[PDB]
Amino acid sequence: QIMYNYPAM
Amino acid sequence: GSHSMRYFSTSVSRPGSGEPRFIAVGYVDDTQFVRFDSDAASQRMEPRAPWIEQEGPEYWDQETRNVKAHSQTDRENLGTLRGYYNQSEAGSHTIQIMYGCDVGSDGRFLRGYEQHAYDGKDYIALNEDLRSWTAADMAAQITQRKWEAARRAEQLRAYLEGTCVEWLRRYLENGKETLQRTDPPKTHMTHHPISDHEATLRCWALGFYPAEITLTWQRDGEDQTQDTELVETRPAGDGTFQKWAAVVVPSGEEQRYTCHVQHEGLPKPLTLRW
Amino acid sequence: IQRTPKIQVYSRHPAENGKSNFLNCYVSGFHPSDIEVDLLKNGERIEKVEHSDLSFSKDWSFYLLYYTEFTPTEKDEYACRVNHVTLSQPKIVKWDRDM
Repeated sequence: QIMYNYPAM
Repeated sequence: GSHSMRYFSTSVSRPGSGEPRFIAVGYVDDTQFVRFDSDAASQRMEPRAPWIEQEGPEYWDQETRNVKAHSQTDRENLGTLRGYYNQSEAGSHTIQIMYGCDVGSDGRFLRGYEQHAYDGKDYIALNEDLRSWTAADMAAQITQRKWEAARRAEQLRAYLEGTCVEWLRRYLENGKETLQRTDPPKTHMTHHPISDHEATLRCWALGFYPAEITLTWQRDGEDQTQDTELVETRPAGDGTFQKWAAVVVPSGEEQRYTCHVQHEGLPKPLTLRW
Repeated sequence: IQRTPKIQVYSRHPAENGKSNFLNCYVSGFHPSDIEVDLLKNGERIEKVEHSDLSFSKDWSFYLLYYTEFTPTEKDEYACRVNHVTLSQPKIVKWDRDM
């Protein structure tokens, strides 16, 4: 299962 | 029998009117099980191993929803990094991410990972302690400070030690018939005269899983590395892997040169000669 | 920074004239990701060629497997053709049943 969100850089 | 889960994604900007191409894949050990391609017609996360198709619409709805959000975040991050680096809109640039977890044979957390690259070079990564970051340059330290203020390491550590481990356990059980198999290499030697004084020996390993393998040559009992060639381990296309190792030897002296094969599917390493 | 593809062309199973098999071109180590990969039969592109989903190695370089079903024969010559921004002309590697 993938992570919920990717981070803003 | 430790195991891993890894997710990979690549976002590539397409200068002009277009949106970026986003491709994500997931793997359990050396076996791919999901993909997403923003260019594809489905706009859904798709199965790529038989043992994941049993998950219900709720599994697929959430994966699709979150992978689309991931693509949109990377689209925004391509613009952010372009700004940090004072880059034009005219060029194509690439953001890559790898993340996931390792577990032991008891299914308990061993290690977690999250690494980011820009244009094929390190940008920022989570350290082994899952509590600190390594930034490659000052741009990446702008990102680092944002993630420090947001307590991202703690939130990401919860995913890597929690969700990632538990779902890896679920996949390993649902796919145990194939994921918890070891296929030992089938080995053979080939031989090619080159000249009145030289010959090539090539040691083959075929049909093995997982992909990790070691091929080494010994001349009269010590490791032989001069005049050797080792190809990258390569997929056979059926879920197994292949590798070969070659050495150039004086013609007629092939009996001196032994290939040694180490693989986790072998009770003991194999040795072979022409 | 750009990285030139590495190429291996090979069959799935040991080749036997007249027996069905798969022909593989594995190309790795390249950056950026846009690439052209084809399998050739007697110098002509094979139409029904599939490929794996883009992924990458620890050093961030990309890899892909391109593959097709084929039945090797005495008279048929196979090759893999790769084009990439790093290449001044397409690279053509001939299939050698012992490589």
